[PDB]
Amino acid sequence: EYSSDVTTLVRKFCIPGDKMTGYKHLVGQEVSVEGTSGPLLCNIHDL
Amino acid sequence: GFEYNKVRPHTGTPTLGNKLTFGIPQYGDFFHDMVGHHILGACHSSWQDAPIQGTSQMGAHGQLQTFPRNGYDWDNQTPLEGAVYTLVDPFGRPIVPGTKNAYRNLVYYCEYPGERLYENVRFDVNGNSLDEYSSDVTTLVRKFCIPGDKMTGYKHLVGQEVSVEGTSGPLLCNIHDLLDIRRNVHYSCNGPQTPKYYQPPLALWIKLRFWFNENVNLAIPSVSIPFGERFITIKLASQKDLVNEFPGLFVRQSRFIAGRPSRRNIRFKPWFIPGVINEISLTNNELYINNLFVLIRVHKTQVTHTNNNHHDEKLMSALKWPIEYMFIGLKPTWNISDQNPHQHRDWHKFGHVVNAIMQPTHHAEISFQDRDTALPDACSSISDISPVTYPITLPIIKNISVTAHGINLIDKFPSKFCSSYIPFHYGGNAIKTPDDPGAMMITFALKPREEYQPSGHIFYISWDTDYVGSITTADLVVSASAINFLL
Amino acid sequence: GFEYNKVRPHTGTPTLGNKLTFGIPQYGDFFHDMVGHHILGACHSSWQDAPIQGTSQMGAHGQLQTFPRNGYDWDNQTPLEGAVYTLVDPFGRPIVPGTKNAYRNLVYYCEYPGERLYENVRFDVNGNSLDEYSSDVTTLVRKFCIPGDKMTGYKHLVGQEVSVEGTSGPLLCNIHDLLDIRRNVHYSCNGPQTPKYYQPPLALWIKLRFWFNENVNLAIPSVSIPFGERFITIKLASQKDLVNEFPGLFVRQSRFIAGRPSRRNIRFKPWFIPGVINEISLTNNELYINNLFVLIRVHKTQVTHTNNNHHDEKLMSALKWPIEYMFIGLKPTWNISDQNPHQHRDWHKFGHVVNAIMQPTHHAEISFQDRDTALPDACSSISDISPVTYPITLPIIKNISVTAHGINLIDKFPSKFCSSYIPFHYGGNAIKTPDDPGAMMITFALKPREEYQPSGHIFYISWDTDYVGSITTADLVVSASAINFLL
Amino acid sequence: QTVIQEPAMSVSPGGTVTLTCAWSSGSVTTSNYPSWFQQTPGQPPRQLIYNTNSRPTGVPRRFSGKISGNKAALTITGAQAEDEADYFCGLYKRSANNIFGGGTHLTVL
Repeated sequence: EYSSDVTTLVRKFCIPGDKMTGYKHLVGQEVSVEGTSGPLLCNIHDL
Repeated sequence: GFEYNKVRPHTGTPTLGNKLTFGIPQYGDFFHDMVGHHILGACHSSWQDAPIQGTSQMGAHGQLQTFPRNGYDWDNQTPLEGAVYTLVDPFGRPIVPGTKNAYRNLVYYCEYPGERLYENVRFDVNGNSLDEYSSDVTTLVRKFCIPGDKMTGYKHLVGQEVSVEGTSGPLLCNIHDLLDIRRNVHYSCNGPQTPKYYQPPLALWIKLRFWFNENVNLAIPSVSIPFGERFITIKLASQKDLVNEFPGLFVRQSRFIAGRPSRRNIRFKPWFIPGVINEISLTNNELYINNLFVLIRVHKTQVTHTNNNHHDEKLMSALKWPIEYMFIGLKPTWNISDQNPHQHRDWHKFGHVVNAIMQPTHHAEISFQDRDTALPDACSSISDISPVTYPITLPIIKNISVTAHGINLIDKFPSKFCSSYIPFHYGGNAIKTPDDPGAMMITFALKPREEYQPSGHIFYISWDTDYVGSITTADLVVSASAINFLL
Repeated sequence: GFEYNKVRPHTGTPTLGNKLTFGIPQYGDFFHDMVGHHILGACHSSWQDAPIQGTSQMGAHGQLQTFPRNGYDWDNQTPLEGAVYTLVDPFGRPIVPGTKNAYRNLVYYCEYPGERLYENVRFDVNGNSLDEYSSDVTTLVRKFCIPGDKMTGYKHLVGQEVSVEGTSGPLLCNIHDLLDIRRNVHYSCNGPQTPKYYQPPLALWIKLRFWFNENVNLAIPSVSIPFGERFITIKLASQKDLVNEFPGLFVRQSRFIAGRPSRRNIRFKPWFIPGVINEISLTNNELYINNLFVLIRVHKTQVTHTNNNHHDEKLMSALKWPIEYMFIGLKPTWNISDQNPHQHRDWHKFGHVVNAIMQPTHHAEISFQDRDTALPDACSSISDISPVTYPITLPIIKNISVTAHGINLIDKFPSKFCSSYIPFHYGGNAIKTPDDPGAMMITFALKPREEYQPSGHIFYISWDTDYVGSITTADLVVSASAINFLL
Repeated sequence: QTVIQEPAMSVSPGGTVTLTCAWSSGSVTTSNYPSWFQQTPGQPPRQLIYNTNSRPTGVPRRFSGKISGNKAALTITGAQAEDEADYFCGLYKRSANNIFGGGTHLTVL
């Protein structure tokens, strides 16, 4: 017999980071979609 | 200390889109793994002419690029009061339209160029190709087998940009409990996929994956068969399949919407006219072979094209050996199609790709009168030149199913079950879960990589999708860790 | 349940820049691993005076910090019409220049303080130091051996800020297929490396790495040799080597560029005058020893300084034992140099570091007339106070080479081969690929960590770089998993 | 609306003197931009201080400007014998632009 707190504990400790997106997709957690903006000016400072 | 031998190509003078040949000479005892090293040359689009105002020119992928007249919309025949158009660089620098040789297109690289370069790799021993795979097997094993610790290493090898993390500075903040100085962290990219005016020469180190490249005990000897008959044939991708273009010109539209408030919306529409990319000269093409001094698991892959609606049963006869854990990816044909403007960015994605766009304006409201001061007397809506495009992979399959010869086997399992749960529970540390929901796996053994022993093995493929139709098709690619016998 | 013994320092009252001594008493049976725990005190720069306008004062690292007059450039002798200068706090609050005791500098900590604190660690048994390493070996084994799952744990132990992820809210967006509500995710940091007015007392838990801290079966007994003769000597770093200062004052330059449009560029230049950081008090200095109740792999490290051009052959004679997989990092001397303004941020980087600066302005264009309305009547270019600095680690080596006594061994391998491919293929799950391209490794065995058995072992170091010259030098640091015999 | 200066002070050589200029009504904000000018007799006036604390090139370091209370102050520390001149304060009102004072004749004894 266990509760939700045991589940979140074993998620925080036992579930590896490679399978973190899999567990987030299984339990219905949003995943950060990475997008890009475009070319920008910037600078390079060397000394 | 084992050495790496630098064997030259057999054909020589390699060219993009043409076949490349590698030979395996005799210098050590056993060869375990081999890596193709290629230094791609510089890339820069040809100089073009800034268009005269009012001229609408045919562009890329069936788009009519318009530099419309003042007072008209983006459609050159639709009036739009207050609209004034200027030609600007993607960096905001003016172009002075009509000036010859001012507009030069920025150039992409495709995402993961090292995977797309080795479009079809086969190994021959007097003909009779023992192993044969494509780029899709490589991106499948990248999504599944390559761990997250080595993700930056694989991205550096195949020439993918990595996000450099920087910081902004101290900020105000607040603390609400029922004040503190905090830095802001941003991510930026300077790599190959960044659109640049002049792409630097790039070092692709593409790993070659075969059945004997996994275990050093299963490495085939160099003395059992002659070294002359062992050949490697690679189909290099085309120049257009590796380097794409970015619009190096933006039509900047100011628009004064008269009234109270008097808004000034400034937008940017790209001017995309294709140029002539200079030919990439493959320099220092070598194969690194680990020729150290002193049953098998052959992966059987196949590619199928599908166009059925609501029921797509496909049967295969090439798979005869017992089948361990299997990866299947249903990539849309539009992903690798030439008509796709985002073909280079979305080729390695087994789901339906869409684009969510930030258009972050710089809103500012100014009042002049100092008497009325309730509704602002002016506004501003300055947008950024390049909108932010998140690529989203919507799922490609609703119910996947794999039916065996006599038993039901996999029957109408949802794609989230076979794409998220099965990588999560089966595979151990070696098999990560891919971010792409279209890529999925079907398991056949309890211990895929937990031990070196067959714990279960053995055929149709069917999905009840909602995307594939008459004009929309799909492409199934597989990678099964089958077992073979070598003597 | 095994306990951790809290042994006090042998010398007592430790001070930064001075030696720290630890003893190993007898309370359990075997000691496996030990951890140094320290509480660094609060840090705050001394109160300073806001400068009078027109005064240019000598600053840090050979920079003349100028608070110039109105109508002049940042150089106080160069006219610049329309320029008006104010003094603002880094959060935008005014300073009222000339007021005494208003400007206080914000203070950093260096990135990874726990690594730089233990600058030189040696273990002595009646003299004759068996193991001795530095901070460079610690950052090398961080970059290579520490997995990504435990990266946040190591960053919390050594006092590195971790990126807290927050969300903005619902946004408009678009969906382009050939509309939807989407949240924006940002990252921010509140940790030690965030510049703060009053840095809180910090908890350093630095792990101590020796040959007997890996396997519990290889843990040395506490009864084979007397516990009195076992001593640990650490060289703590200086206060200036751990805490840097952030400019707590910014000269804000408004500039009205008259014309049509009439731009108002507002920029910020830091006013960096070094103060007197208060002395760091080391509190609760303990060593945690796992004294539980009831052949070897000694790592041999060395540090060399190099200044040759285009060919730098260095020979060593200390390495006599057989050598397994070996991490090598060529850190520029300027990275740890006192003259580096970014010494604290870029110390743990084995490549040439540069800075990409975003200066994100808030552009807004306003029209007044309601008649002309084509070119705006005014503009604005409000920049942020603190520009965004991305640290790029450009590669430092072009062709690394390790030549053996009689054979060629490693000859002119590119740095991307030894820095990305070799961590990717060799090492397994334990050896991750570092994000630093300057750090690299040379392999000598097929199975580095896959099994506990020697599968291959054994000497020059040479790189054909393009950075090291007369005024630019370099620093080679190594970490080899050599094998020793203990009886 | 006008700006008022006192008619004269006298200062010993090597001493410190503080000339004051002020609005007839209201305060002297830093947005009024006091500007102090020195006119040796027989010579044109010279720009001493603009924007209340800044000095153009060629002005000696001994002149300092400030705003004290509700007035503007020109402080000369270690005044020499070359400072015996007419000193004018000018404030930038928004409508009337620069308005100049009557003139304070600094006497160096």
